[PDB]
Amino acid sequence: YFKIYSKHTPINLVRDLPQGFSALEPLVDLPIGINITRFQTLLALHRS
Amino acid sequence: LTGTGVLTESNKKFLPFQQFGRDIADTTDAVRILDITPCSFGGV
Repeated sequence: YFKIYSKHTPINLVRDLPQGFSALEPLVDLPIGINITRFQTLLALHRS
Repeated sequence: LTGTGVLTESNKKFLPFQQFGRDIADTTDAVRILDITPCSFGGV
């Protein structure tokens, strides 16, 4: 079963791990739960 | 899960992904929202 957890924290810190404690609650659960060996992240590139 | 107990209105809040609620030792006092409180019993 694949579980994805979503949380939002507001921090003014420029580029460091957020301070404090974070608790995450699942936005949705995927019944299929297929195994994944490797994962990549999409990045939106903004061009004038 | 069968079991006998008085249903009661619940002031507690349950998340959309939660349809069950248990206290210590997994005693069932809450359910999807309704609270489970067993009816009165004691000694004589």
